[PDB]
Amino acid sequence: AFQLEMVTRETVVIRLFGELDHHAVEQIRAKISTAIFQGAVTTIIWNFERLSFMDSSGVGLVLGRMRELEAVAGRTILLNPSPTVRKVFQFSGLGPWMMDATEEEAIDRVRGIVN
Repeated sequence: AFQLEMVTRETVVIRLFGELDHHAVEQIRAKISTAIFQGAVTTIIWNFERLSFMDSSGVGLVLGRMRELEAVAGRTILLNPSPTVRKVFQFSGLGPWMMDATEEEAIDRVRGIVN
């Protein structure tokens, strides 16, 4: 399961629970790609706290959104991966986007503390 929540007009949090199946991957892709192209989403905070398993389809979902964000000066954070999920990201080359923090901290820090 997943939760999509616009915190600001430009920042969305995507909360994942359990495992993603193809229906969920396609709904996320559809909704979030539209939000980037015909909206103003420029930051995605993926909260993996409750995701128990991630496979190549999940990785591809994340990276396809990274390509969309590249056209709008966007940013991605992979928040709170579990040990197993963290391993999949590291093996896949996505380790550099990982963060262990609260959702509030991640949003405050995404492009550096605002001041």
